Amino acid sequence: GPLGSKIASAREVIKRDGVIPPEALTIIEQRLRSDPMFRQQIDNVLADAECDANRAAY
Amino acid sequence: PLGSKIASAREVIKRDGVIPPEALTIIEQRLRSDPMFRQQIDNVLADAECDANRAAYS
Repeated sequence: GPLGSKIASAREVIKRDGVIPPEALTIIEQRLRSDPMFRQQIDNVLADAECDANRAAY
Repeated sequence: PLGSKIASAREVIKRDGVIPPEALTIIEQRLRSDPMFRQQIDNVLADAECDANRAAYS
């Protein structure tokens, strides 16, 4: 339906431009609250970044 | 510094399940650099699209 079509187009922005538009962000945030595995996944992505950054000089 | 900014954003995600702008930056860089994470994000959206297109009356 029309809402599914809008989600499909948001998927294309991610696929073609590597940008997460607002509607996609909110879906991803809902997923953080409804999927313990994905919640862990996202924490892992950020943890990878943090651990490297914490021990950096600059 | 980048480390403690990331750490604070991880806590926001854990507590509230919303993604601060500074964490979104990191997430976008990850999906631009990591084919599997890019597809994992698409899978989240694909499920939302599929659900939005559920059988329904009009």
